[PDB]
Amino acid sequence: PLFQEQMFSLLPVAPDFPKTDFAVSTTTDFVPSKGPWSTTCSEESVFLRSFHTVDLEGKPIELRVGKGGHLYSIQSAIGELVPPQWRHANHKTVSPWNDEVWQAVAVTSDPNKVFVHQSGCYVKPEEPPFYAPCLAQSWSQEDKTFTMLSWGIVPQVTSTLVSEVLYYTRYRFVAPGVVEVTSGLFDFGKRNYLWLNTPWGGVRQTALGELWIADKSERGTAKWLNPMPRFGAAHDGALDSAGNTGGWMAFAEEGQDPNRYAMGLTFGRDVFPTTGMNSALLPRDKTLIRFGQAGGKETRNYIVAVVIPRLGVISGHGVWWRYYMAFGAFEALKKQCPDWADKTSGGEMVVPSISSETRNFEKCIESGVIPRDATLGSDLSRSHVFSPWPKPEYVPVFAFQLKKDSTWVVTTDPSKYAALGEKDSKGQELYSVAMSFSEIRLLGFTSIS
Repeated sequence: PLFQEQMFSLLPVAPDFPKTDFAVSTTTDFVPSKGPWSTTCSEESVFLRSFHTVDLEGKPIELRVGKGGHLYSIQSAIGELVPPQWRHANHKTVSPWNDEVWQAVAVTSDPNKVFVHQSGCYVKPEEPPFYAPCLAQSWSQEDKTFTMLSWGIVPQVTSTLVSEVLYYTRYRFVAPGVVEVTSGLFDFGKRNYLWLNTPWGGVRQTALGELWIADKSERGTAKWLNPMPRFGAAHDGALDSAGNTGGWMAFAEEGQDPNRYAMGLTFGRDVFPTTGMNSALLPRDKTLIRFGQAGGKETRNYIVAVVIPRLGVISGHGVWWRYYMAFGAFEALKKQCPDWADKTSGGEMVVPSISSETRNFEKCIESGVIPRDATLGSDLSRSHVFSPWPKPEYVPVFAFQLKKDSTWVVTTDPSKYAALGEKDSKGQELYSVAMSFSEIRLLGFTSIS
């Protein structure tokens, strides 16, 4: 009870805004999203919980957060705003709500270039999709705040790396049509993940076909990117630094109605305080924003959007990034995005030095969190003490149900139990958490030495 929420004491305190009067309901009972979709995979496999709220005009809108914490569905007044997850001919792998969705990404290159998603895996057409399971979640109706924890997932079913990134996600409905997303990225491994996406995403093109970038010197205005960029051209007109903008971007309907539907995404003007901050968690120049059309309009249906911040994660450390999303009429979205852009900042997820609640392996069994037949992973013992947040040099204590024999094991070494025994064509060890674990549970953190 108190242990479970102390897991979320790692993310920064939510900024204290004066509350507004509007309704928001939440459900974890799956009903099919209408969203016209291009994948036949079961949305129930990725659905975790929905949010029925309103937009800037008081009109209904539904947000569906995936099992890992990613935003994969927006049902607005004009329709779905997340790309339909389209497969190009015989791509031989399908991307079911694990790529073209609003999610956090951590990219490492220490052993090899291995991505880590908040959502899930690319799978074969006949393969059952896999998604990062929700390790812990919490809802507060009075604060309209959803706080959850998940384990990062390498998007390849089999890879050379087991993801060493935990994702702290929070959704705060702060205004009619303004959602606050605070992403927490913690690296509990020994290598680093310097490249981050806070967030990776984009919108469905047939819904919002206009690409707008806020003007640098006129508050509340944006420039229409009429040379409709293409993601991949990169610096060739499909990239801008945060300091060269007004701190936000907009995806508006194709038309001249000033009150057509639009979606706002803030990223700040790169004025967030950097002195007074660990330097290795600022590996890059400044915040980058890449955008543009990908694939065909009526097929891929994806105007890309990604905020690559100046932040990165290293071993035993964690950073955070708080941004905002707006939904509603373009005119009203343009006048309120500036204030939320000035609130977009970030820093390090500092470990709280205050005391915490503690759990044992035996204490997890008596609480029913893990079954009585569970064993320890030979790296643990009864004297080990589980903690809600990663103190310096702490590693997550996992509870795995292996697909090999349905047995339960509690360990902090997921690299041992998902090892496939196969070899990379070069000569590296292959792993797969999707083909090894039936259930993934997090008991907390502890030190091994």
